[PDB]
Amino acid sequence: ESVASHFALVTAYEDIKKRLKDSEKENSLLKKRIRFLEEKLIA
Amino acid sequence: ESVASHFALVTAYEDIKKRLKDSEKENSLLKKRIRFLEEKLIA
Amino acid sequence: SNFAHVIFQNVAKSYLPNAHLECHYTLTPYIHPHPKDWVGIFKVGWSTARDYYTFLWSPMPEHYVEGSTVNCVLAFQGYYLPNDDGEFYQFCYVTHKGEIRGASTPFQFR
Amino acid sequence: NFAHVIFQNVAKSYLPNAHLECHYTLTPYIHPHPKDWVGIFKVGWSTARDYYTFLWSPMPEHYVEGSTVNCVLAFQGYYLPNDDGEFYQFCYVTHKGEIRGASTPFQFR
Repeated sequence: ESVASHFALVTAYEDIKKRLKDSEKENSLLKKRIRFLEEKLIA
Repeated sequence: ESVASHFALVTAYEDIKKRLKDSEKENSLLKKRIRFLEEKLIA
Repeated sequence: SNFAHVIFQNVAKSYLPNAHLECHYTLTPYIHPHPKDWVGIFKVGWSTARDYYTFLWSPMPEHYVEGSTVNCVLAFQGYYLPNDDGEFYQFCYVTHKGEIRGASTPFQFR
Repeated sequence: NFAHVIFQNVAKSYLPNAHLECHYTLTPYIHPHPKDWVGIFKVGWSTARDYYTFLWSPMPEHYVEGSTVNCVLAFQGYYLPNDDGEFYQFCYVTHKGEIRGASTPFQFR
């Protein structure tokens, strides 16, 4: 059971690691879209 | 040291958990800004 | 190995806090279910089968044939589910002998 | 039992195959040794043999029992992981094998 607990935690960690990478990539895109939209308003 | 390994993994998971929660939080706010900016610009 | 004889299907990344939740899962040919098997909703990082947030007994499949693949569904009620508490949870299938035989990807209630 | 060395200013990301400086602090709760080592470990490691690389944690000069001394180690990019998507952490492992420090995770990217 101690082994199952460690396995289940690695499995959860691996999924949250992937989701962090997806989140950070979206973060970069949304920030570029904002810079583009703010830049449109200054002209 | 199976419990040290579990401990180290728990704390590593908790850090990545917090990073994911913050990144998704910011992402939702970034989307609110994009709508707010676009409302000034297109339709 | 033994930890993946039950497969949780189409688990989402998050569920609405305190909303009714259907939990779908599959018994592979490697497990013979038992009426005292159960599915728990566990905070990620749990140490024992005792650390569950809520649970439901797993209904013994009717007309069960050994070595078959069987689909199962459990309706967790919102009033026994986490609120938006900042935590991540997962489903775990626990046999009547105490073994964890499947554990899902994690989800948050928000 | 596991927080007796603290890694300071440990970041989220270090450049791959690049010169890295590793800052950590010896707290008066455990005692340094010349053959104590700082290992870099993939998150999820099971035993101390799962290290990626390490370096000997040098002994500070005129070491006074029960002090607080900060240390710096310079791993070089030849020994460090690539941009592999994995999370690693710092682990202080002593000469008799116990780990008394596990940093927050970082990537190499």
